[PDB]
Amino acid sequence: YCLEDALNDLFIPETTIETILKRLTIKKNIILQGPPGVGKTFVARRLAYLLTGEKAPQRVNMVQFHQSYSYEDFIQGYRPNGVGFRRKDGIFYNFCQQAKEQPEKKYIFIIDEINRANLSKVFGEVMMLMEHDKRGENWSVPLTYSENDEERFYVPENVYIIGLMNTADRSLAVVDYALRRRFSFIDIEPGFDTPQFRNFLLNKKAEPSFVESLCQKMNELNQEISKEATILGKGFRIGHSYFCCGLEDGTSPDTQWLNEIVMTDIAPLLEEYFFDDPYKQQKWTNKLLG
Amino acid sequence: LNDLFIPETTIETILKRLTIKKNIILQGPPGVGKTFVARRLAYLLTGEKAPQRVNMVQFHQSYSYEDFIQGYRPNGVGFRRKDGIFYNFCQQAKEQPEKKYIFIIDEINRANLSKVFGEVMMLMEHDKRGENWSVPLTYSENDEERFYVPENVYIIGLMNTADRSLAVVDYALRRRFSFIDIEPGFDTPQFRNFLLNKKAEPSFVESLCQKMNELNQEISKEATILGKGFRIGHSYFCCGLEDGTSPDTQWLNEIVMTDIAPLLEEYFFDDPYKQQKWTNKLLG
Amino acid sequence: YCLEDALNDLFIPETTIETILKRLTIKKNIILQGPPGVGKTFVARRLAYLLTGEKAPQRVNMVQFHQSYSYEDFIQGYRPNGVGFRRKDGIFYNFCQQAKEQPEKKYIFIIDEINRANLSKVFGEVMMLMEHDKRGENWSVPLTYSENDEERFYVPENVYIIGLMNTADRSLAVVDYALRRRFSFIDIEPGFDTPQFRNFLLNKKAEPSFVESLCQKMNELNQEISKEATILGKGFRIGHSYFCCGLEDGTSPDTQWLNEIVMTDIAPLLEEYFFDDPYKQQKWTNKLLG
Amino acid sequence: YCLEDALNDLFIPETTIETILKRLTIKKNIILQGPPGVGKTFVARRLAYLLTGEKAPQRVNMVQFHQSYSYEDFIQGYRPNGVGFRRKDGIFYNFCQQAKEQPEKKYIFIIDEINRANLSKVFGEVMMLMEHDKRGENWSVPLTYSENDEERFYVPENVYIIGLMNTADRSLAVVDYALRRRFSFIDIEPGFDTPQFRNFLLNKKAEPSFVESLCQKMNELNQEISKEATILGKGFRIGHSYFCCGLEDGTSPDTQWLNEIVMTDIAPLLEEYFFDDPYKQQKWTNKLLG
Amino acid sequence: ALNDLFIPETTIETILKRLTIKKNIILQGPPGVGKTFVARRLAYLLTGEKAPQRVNMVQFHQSYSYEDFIQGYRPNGVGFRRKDGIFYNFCQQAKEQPEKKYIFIIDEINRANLSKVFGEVMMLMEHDKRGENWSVPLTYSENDEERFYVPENVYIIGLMNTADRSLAVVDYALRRRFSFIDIEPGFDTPQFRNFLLNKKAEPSFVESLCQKMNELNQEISKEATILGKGFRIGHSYFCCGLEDGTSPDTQWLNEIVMTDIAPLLEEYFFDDPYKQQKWTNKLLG
Amino acid sequence: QPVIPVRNIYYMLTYAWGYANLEAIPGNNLLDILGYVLNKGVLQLSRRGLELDYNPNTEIIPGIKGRIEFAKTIRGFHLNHGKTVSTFDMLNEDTLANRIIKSTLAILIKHEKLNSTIRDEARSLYRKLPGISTLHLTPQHFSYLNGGKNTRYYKFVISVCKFIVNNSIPGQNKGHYRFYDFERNEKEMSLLYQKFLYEFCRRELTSANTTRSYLKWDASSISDQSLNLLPRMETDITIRSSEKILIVDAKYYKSIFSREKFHSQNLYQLMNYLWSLKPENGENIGGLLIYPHVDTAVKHRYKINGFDIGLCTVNLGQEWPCIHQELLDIFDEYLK
Ligand SMILES: Nc1nc2c(ncn2[C@@H]2O[C@H](COP(=O)(O)OP(=O)(O)NP(=O)(O)O)[C@@H](O)[C@H]2O)c(=O)[nH]1
Ligand SMILES: Nc1nc2c(ncn2[C@@H]2O[C@H](COP(=O)(O)OP(=O)(O)NP(=O)(O)O)[C@@H](O)[C@H]2O)c(=O)[nH]1
Ligand SMILES: Nc1nc2c(ncn2[C@@H]2O[C@H](COP(=O)(O)OP(=O)(O)NP(=O)(O)O)[C@@H](O)[C@H]2O)c(=O)[nH]1
Ligand SMILES: Nc1nc2c(ncn2[C@@H]2O[C@H](COP(=O)(O)OP(=O)(O)O)[C@@H](O)[C@H]2O)c(=O)[nH]1
Ligand SMILES: Nc1nc2c(ncn2[C@@H]2O[C@H](COP(=O)(O)OP(=O)(O)O)[C@@H](O)[C@H]2O)c(=O)[nH]1
Ligand SMILES: [Mg+2]
Ligand SMILES: [Mg+2]
Ligand SMILES: [Mg+2]
Repeated sequence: YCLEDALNDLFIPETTIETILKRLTIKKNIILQGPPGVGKTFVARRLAYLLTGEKAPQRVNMVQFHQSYSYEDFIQGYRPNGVGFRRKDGIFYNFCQQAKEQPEKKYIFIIDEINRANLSKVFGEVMMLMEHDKRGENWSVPLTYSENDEERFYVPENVYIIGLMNTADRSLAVVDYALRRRFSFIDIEPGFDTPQFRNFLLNKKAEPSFVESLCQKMNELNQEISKEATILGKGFRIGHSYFCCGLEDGTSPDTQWLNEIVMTDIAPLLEEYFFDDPYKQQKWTNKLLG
Repeated sequence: LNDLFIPETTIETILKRLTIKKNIILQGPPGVGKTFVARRLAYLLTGEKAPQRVNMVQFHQSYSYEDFIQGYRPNGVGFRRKDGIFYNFCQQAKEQPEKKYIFIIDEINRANLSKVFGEVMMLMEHDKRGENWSVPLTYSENDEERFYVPENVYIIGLMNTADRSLAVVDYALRRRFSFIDIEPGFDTPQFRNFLLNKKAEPSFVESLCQKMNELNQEISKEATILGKGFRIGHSYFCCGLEDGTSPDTQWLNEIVMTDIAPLLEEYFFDDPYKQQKWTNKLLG
Repeated sequence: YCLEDALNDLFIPETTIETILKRLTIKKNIILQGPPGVGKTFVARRLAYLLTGEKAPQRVNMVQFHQSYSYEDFIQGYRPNGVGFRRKDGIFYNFCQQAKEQPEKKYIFIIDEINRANLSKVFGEVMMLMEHDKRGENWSVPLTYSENDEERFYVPENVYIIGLMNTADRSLAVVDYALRRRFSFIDIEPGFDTPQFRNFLLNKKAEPSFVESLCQKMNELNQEISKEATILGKGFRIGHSYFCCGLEDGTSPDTQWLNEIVMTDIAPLLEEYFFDDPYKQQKWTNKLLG
Repeated sequence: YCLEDALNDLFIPETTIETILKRLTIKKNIILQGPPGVGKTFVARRLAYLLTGEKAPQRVNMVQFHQSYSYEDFIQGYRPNGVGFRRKDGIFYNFCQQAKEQPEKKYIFIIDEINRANLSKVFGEVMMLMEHDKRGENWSVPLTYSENDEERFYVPENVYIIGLMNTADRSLAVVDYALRRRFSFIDIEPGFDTPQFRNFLLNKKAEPSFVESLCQKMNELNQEISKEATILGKGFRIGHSYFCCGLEDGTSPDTQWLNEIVMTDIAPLLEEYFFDDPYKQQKWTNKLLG
Repeated sequence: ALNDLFIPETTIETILKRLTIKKNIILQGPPGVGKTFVARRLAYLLTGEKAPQRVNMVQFHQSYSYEDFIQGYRPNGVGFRRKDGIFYNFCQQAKEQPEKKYIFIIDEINRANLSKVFGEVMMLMEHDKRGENWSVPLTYSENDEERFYVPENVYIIGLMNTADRSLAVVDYALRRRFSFIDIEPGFDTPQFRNFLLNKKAEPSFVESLCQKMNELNQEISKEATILGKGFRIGHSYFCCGLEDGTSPDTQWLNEIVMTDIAPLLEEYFFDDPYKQQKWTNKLLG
Repeated sequence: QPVIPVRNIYYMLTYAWGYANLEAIPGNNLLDILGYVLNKGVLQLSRRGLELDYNPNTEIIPGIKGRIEFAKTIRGFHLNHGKTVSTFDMLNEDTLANRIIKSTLAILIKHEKLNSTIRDEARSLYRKLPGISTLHLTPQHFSYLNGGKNTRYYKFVISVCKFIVNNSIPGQNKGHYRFYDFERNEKEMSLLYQKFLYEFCRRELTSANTTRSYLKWDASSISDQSLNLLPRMETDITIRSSEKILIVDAKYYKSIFSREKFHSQNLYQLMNYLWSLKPENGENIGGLLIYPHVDTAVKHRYKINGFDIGLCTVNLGQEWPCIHQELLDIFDEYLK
């Protein structure tokens, strides 16, 4: 794999990407936080091949957390084989064993929607081990279901973990500050006002005026949302994904196309953001259309 | 396309939105034919009236990821991993890639949709469908065996707008789902034509639409408490007249006490006079 | 092993380290409470070598409590065999058998994030027995899953227990005051003020002016944090672990490095910390850059 | 078993120990209800030898309750063999059986931390027999797991039950219904303002006025605890055993030794108590230091 | 049976118009309305053949679950076997006789969680989605060879009571699938007075007593919040004690005042002995 | 029986708890204001999302969920009838904090004297929270929540909920409730005012440093070092700045609201605080007495015993911003 392969279709600046790869080599654990629709899931599979430098999915594992996800499934626990119960080494436990075989090559474990599941319960023993300075046999730990103290589990040094956490829901947030220290948090923005996003549109037979008009609209729109941090922080603001997909047929992005998409998706979305003000909903809708 | 009481624009909108985006939520009050819309619509997209492709379920607060996708459940001998329907269903559509298989989701609002779907909450989006985006599930013993939604799958969810829950709002799922409202359609000729094609009186039909619309506008009057989402559907009128009993004010007045009155009670709770007024308004 | 080797790099005052030994040797169970990043995990492995007087891990055991540890895992529980269950002595019971094999040499059992789990549920019978007074054969007691033939389990005198309760999660704090009497709680400060912290940076090619500039700012922030008690208490104040790491290659500390720290880790932390007005965030973030 | 060995060292007034012996012969099911650090566990071991009048371990049994403790272990239950299930007589069942052989001799069962487990889930059916009036073979009952109704269990009149319950948690405002009817609660004072506690310090080369100064602070502070009911009732107040411990060397009491206790036990305990008003912590901490 | 029923004839006839079409129904009312006896006679009325075999009855509670109701695994001497529940057995029995209407009684329905018990089936019982088209594989039905569908003939009755103020607003699940009917106590009804006048009761004693209770039922419903229309007392107690062989009399009434109404009146108010004493004494005379 | 206009009172609570347009509501009385705060306040939480805390559940189910507890499993023999004892984490809004809101709303509706709109809207909201379980509230429940894991916003409404429950009295009927006559008693009004200033001064007087200071008597006693009999003396507030320190004692009196004799009994406490207090910095010593007045504000200065002391009043009922302006004008004079 190579760097330039990713950047061709990526709307995020390279400078942030350099910051991303810089920390991850150091901290070995990262979390990318932004609103939905900015390619967190998109980059994460790409970024892995960058860090390894080779397109190996064997070395990469990608999972999505949720409420009913637990230490027993993730790490270790007793589960039914059949008539007889057995201890089933979870996916993360097995992932490290593969990585142990190949210490040189980096192995990556990717957690989508991390903030949902109770991470404190899930990681558990891992919460201490995963830190960059504590990896290796020297900090070996026995697990809950380990037969004895001698059976011990150590995270390899090579492992890199990437977590994806939306900023739309304040209920589900990584409030456990001890857990926050392990992860280096990298905010991501929609990146409307970028050449790469614009070049993709112009590449898709788009008017230079209409594209630039659109960028002002969303950028100003997001700025209004970020202002009222009491109700809605910057994390809530709209992503670029609604505009990204759906143009595969070859339809040029005219104003008629824009008027359609806002009607179906953004309009009701705005209603919840501004429940009390119908005028404010009507104001911003009309601003895009006019 | 004949007995549907919704305008052709909405159904024409839906198929273009559905085929492209591949996920939709049809939200409206009870009695607007959400089931009949979805079930008819599914047969259009396949092009054949094949129900085996189509599967419908009705969510409820106690439904869980154990049932939907995967789960550990007992056989006679002991415990095993039992494939939930959607795991079972996508495999079925994966069997035949060309044809279009449909999954219908009723009473979606009740359950914590994130909790149920879990892993597939990412996978369902149209771009992220295929082996490349496959992931091992929670209960999969080995990482190598994975689950991926195929491109052929299309999903429809039917949502009641009249029972708002101030518990969990997810705007990320809203990114996956393209939302479509449905109006009751009293104004539509197609509902009126059916009544005129059931030997109804012309004035009685015109009087009927005015009666419900005046109430419907009142329901949407106070946006804070209630909205267009609460307003009454037409479907109560569809049933019970196929025996041969043509419409009459007596039959309507029965429905007023039979069906509408609890709804009024439910909606205009602790307000007898307004129910008494609006109930009596229809009878007059 | 001796104090001289351990305290070569450690940023803690000598006062606490000996004061720790004063309370521990009489009382034998302690908890060190501080925010994450103050070397709680770091010292604990080192302390084991002092009291034993030698660097041996065998007399030491290290574990972490993840809100799913149970008495079945800690002490006595039932595990599947091929077809049917058997009784398995847990790690702690296994640990005491080794420790009571020789009373002379001291044995340590270490519990990270001890505050999380419901300790009354895990320890059970031990909650009385851990205490210094009620040790030895005199206070032997029969366990829950003990055999009908009378066999009793007693904490040997040589055992010393250390707990590591982070001060971030207020909810996950010891409110079972009966248990809080078994332990002696030793507060650990962030560790900024000490010169022993300062020497570590200066030895790694750092200007004292830049060092003294940095430390002045942190205490003001922690003072700003220390003032509030509603949400952000005294304990939340920032640790020094962030600054410890990332300098091994030879990269000397500078505002570029500090700027990476401030934007990347601390700045997300601050907005979560305050989450009332951004103005408070921008001021203190900019102070560090200034 | 002479009283002078037993009762002289004790801090409690002779009024309460005698009263304890009265109800214990009468009712045989007794609960000592007080905060931690007043010797609840301490007295009960001595009292058992007092009533029997001799030092015999077999006639006296000790247990601590916790959530995992159950009927199946306590009384009777099935423990799996390699595959098959064998019935097993539990402790309390086995304990009384010894008392049957020697009916004259008094037998004692000691239950620490009783509130943690529901009495019904553990005792269950035997709560019928456990009552003081309905004892003896007349009220015999066949057990749940008995193979036939012929086999029966009756609580012999000779056994007396002692249960140690701590008023240290807010949940205990809803006391279990089972305890109130069948047990006789006794309140145990903290016992600072007592003659024998004072003389113990004086015997360990302590200034009398400083001790009297100390007691007024404890007596004054504990009064502040008692006045509140919402957060801290009378039952939460400090016990007298922090100061008892730690003098086995002969080290004289002083402000430094006091400060060791204050910083390491009582100060952080107060942080948990008086969270809402940090200054209220400051108010008392400085008061004690003086 | 029609004249034997004490409630208005209009209510009796109206229900069958609802049930035949809607196929799902719930009666919410005070205790002592003959709700159990009502449904049975109404169930026999719909079939017309007075067959108890067609009708099956179940009483819900919080523990009642999908395994009791539908299907589950039950222990053998060794191991365990799948054990058909009531409703699964019930419908398959009715499957043989399509023309024959079969009725199911779920008592104290509001106590249990409808979702927890039914599960999958909770949509299949709604009349719009019925029959083989809407077949679904069951939770423990490992194979896809056989699916569970309730045939059209099935009618579902739910017995709920409006007695308790502790009960909060009804579950949303119920409201969609059920038609809600309230049954009056029926004191005013002639059929109840002819059930006392046929037993040689004095018309004054009859009319006074009907007037006596009506004033009581009106006052208890006067409360807006704590005591609603549903609280007011039913008539079934008056049946109990007369047709065994003992004639009506004021002393017989006097026992019933002490028997049920006096403790019942205590339950509803549960605050004031004087107000209870006023009514309890007033009922006697 | 003249008292402060009620709308202004709510602002004083804001500073009291340390954290909107009140013109919109037409009901002058307090519960109309406070009920509208909660009824509108709940809506802000729901939009962002209510707190969801993972509560572990150990129950008997027909399958494996999370971690099986082997001990309880075999002891109940649930394996044979196809059941397991397993511990798992349902994610609910059933927290103690959220139950308080729903239980509180019942009390708000049950209050006998209330605006119709307020009672109507909440009953829907009461209906809108089906999963949560009603509770019978006591202060001990609020006491348990002093940990404050919840957000800063949650603590605001709960602080209001604490106020309402304590200031709720049963009225005409057994079921319904009646609001407390908070205004009439000075003591609760007084403790509010003292608390109102103490947290207020932290906000606005960023220039100065503000702390409550405990003081110890200059006395020595042959009898006791404790001096327990001597009164405990704790300042209401001290607002120290580099140039000048200042101690304030403020209280709410009904007689002073009357424009005759004057109630300055608290002044006896104030001087004695000055004497036992000795400043290490030795910049200056100043004193202030401030009381609530209704009609107008008057300021005086004194040179009493070598100390520079001010007695002043504030025209409550005027306007909230000018009152906010009024205090800053006030303290600046004496803080000098
Ligand atoms: N072609 C292209 N698509 C992009 C780019 N960035 C984002 N997208 C698209 O936006 C959609 C969502 O990506 P995703 O990472 O899941 O967004 P997200 O922020 O993670 N969403 P969520 O947080 O809700 O999971 C996909 O269609 C993705 O390909 C891009 O740079 N190029
Ligand atoms: N070299 C050196 N590193 C220190 C010192 N103190 C802390 N650190 C470093 O800071 C990092 C984390 O320390 P750690 O003990 O895990 O803190 P913790 O309190 O245990 N973490 P947590 O509270 O999250 O469990 C490690 O790199 C540790 O070595 C110190 O005095 N010297
Ligand atoms: N010498 C002496 N020691 C006492 C006396 N009272 C209590 N202690 C000491 O206090 C220490 C703990 O007593 P203990 O009974 O365990 O208190 P507890 O009620 O069991 N504690 P908890 O409630 O936490 O379980 C022991 O050293 C005990 O001997 C006393 O009167 N004399
Ligand atoms: N002919 C016709 N029937 C309709 C229409 N809408 C609903 N119905 C019928 O109304 C009955 C109930 O529909 P249902 O799905 O339960 O209502 P909903 O789920 O709340 O939308 C079915 O017979 C529907 O087919 C319609 O537009 N035209
Ligand atoms: N014969 C006859 N008995 C009735 C009638 N109505 C109620 N009953 C009797 O009243 C009793 C049932 O009352 P019910 O309310 O169902 O008892 P509950 O379920 O405990 O409330 C039985 O004795 C019924 O036969 C009726 O109309 N005719
Ligand atoms: Mg995404
Ligand atoms: Mg640590
Ligand atoms: Mg004890």
